[PDB]
Amino acid sequence: EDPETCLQLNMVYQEVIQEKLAEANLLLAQNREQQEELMRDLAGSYMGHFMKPYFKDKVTGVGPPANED
Amino acid sequence: PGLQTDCEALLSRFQETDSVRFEDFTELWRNMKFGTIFCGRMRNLEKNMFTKEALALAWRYFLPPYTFQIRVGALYLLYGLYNTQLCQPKQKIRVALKDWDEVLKFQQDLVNAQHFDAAYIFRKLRLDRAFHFTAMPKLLSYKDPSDRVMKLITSDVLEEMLNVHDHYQNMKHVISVDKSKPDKALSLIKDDFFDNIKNIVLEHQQWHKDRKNPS
Amino acid sequence: SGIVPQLQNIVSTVNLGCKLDLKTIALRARNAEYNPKRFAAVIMRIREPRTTALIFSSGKMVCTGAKSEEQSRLAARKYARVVQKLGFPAKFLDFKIQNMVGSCDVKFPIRLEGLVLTHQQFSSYEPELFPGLIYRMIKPRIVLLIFVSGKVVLTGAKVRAEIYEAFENIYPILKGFRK
Amino acid sequence: MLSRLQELRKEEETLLRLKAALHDQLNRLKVEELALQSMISSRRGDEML
Amino acid sequence: IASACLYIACRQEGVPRTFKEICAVSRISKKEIGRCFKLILKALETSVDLITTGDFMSRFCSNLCLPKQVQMAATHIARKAVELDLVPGRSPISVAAAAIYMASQASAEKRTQKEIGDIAGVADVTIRQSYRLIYPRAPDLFPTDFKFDTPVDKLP
Repeated sequence: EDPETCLQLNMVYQEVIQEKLAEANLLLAQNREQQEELMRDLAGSYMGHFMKPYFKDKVTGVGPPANED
Repeated sequence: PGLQTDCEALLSRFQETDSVRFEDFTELWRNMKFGTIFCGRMRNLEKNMFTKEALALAWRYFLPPYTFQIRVGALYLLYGLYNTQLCQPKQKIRVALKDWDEVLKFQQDLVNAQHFDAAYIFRKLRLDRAFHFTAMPKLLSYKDPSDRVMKLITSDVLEEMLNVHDHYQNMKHVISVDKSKPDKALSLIKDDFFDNIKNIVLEHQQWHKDRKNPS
Repeated sequence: SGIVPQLQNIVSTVNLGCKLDLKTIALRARNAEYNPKRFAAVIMRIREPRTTALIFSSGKMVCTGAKSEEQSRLAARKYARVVQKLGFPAKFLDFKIQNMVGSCDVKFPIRLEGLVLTHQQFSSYEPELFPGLIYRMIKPRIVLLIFVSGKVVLTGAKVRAEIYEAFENIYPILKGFRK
Repeated sequence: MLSRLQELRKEEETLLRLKAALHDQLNRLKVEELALQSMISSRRGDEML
Repeated sequence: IASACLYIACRQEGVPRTFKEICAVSRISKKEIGRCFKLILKALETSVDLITTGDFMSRFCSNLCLPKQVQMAATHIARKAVELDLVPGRSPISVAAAAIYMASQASAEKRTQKEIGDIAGVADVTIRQSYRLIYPRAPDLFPTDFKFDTPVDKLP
């Protein structure tokens, strides 16, 4: 009778499908966050590196000078 | 040392009944004599260590991404294991903060679904103060999962989609100034959306079955 | 495109015009190195232009590491003055820029296999020897190291315009082979 | 731990396929809406005379 | 010059070898072999087709005791990996070694990184580097109809 009804039905359909798309995109974001967690698991890494010289250089490997105490 | 196998077997035998009632779990407990899992000579140290391991495994199975049936079965498993302990200071189930939301919403769904048995079991566990509300599931030093496809697409979603589609076809049929044919400016609608999603889901489940089927 | 290569190194040569005793320069210079058992030149380094000069007994000096022609010339003049203060009759004759090495990034991965397939007569791609494609441009005598990461290094040019025109010539080919 | 990795990546491919289908649906819906705007403008142009 | 000519001929006839497989035979190092290869290609004004990862599959898997099924599986894995750009700019030999390693680990006959490195002349570090890039995409690279005793779903 008048395409205005076509407009109303059409953007309500677009709204529902856009809600579905947003939910799917949130699921994809969660999955990619999980994947990032997994790669950092692959790139993750001990207690021994601290024991006596907790602070130590990564170029010389010597800790801070002894305290006056 | 084989405890995980016993837990998996009990959960499988509970799920194969396709039931949520605690009566089935009690019958399985009595038949399997699972209450005797703690029976056996073992001093207090290793006894409480084994109890801790059992409770941790049961709680892990109680949390996602397991199915609802497996989660409720693990809930009954936690109830039975905690209530039947040989340790005088009964070991407590370690509950993390990040998992509290999931457990609370699971309990809300259980009570909503009229599954009063599991809800009452969880309420009894909470009232008895069987939970150590820790920061993380385990101390830090140094299956039947659930898929996202069912959350995305299921019977009701596709039923609503096809209802919307057929209503759309009807209003297209009535919109055109002439009843003989619709306007040539609106003919781009795809009829393969349902077919496409059906193809995707059937391919996914085909892959799943040929995966869980051994070579 | 709007991107242009940025010069990374400029190799130039000059004739001091008098024979030198490399031992004296090594013993009296501030940052000179002289190892006759390893090389036959005195290696001097300076900070303001950040360049390295190899001085030879024949009086020919080679300055490298400069990032601009003016910087290279200033560094060469500085080295000439340094040698002059050491009691040598050193002058500044026949200053010539011998090589211009620049680098750039087209900012998109490149398919080297297709490029070598369609440019067999110019490119030489040997993953076993070098992970980068070596394109021997013919219009200007320049050599381009092109990598899958998009980085392009142009070398062998005597003038900056040569490098610019070589990059302009190579950019369309890389764009056509945009991975 | 590759079991959950493969499960998650396969779910990822399936849901990218669903997003591709839904994005094609959305693009065709927007094209249809542009056609709607055009033809309603043309039709309404017949009564401001 | 003789070593460079032999390498050129092997590459041309369609059964290319690696520079390390000619150095192990010749009395010179790989550097001179490559230099003479480039010099000969420049002087002769001829060219050689670029090596593909499938050219070193048959010889690498024949030197190893892997069955033909594992050989085909590794060839398909490597071809799909190079098609999917999972190994951008890496030497085909390292990709072949990684594919052979994953195919052997997934198949009944298992091989460690050391043996594959010795056979293909690739350092185990390079094998690991080329294996981690294709590690997450292990299953889709395998042939659809592939039998095994150790699941492809779990691997080191």
